[PDB]
Amino acid sequence: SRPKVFFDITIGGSNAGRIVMELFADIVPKTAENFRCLCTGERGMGRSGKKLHYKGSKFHRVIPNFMLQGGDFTRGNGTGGESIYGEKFPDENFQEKHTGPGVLSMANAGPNTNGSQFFICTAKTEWLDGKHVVFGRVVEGMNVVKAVESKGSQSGRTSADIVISDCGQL
Ligand SMILES: [Cl-]
Repeated sequence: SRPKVFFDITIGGSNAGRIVMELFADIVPKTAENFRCLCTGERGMGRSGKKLHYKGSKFHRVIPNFMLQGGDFTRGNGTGGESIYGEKFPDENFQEKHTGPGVLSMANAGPNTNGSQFFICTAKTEWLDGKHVVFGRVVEGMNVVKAVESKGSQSGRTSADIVISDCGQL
């Protein structure tokens, strides 16, 4: 009874595969619900007047041996995004930790500023523990994550556009 959601990814417009994620609704239900709803689009419109939906959004930064950073569906550059609760929402808890590749964690701009931006880790990032809320994990498609990672760079700039071409709940 953890929900599962997915991204179908394109690289330069072409399918790269599917990433399937399990969400820790048992541990961080409010955070999991935000992410689940951003996958389905079911809540409609955000504060921005744009759809609360990851579909069509790009990864703004992809950093080899660190993580993929995405979820800015209003600007695609790491300065936008919003949650189903409004512009920001509180840090629910820090129970789950950044233990390795496949960890799903919320990006933020300090305490209690969760929106829609998220991280998919490609390494163990323990220094983020207690600062970023971990709310799930990749359960299928780490090879897709690796393919995306290879289009990244140290600055995070991608050599081809990395887009969530479709998403939803399974
Ligand atoms: Cl905590």
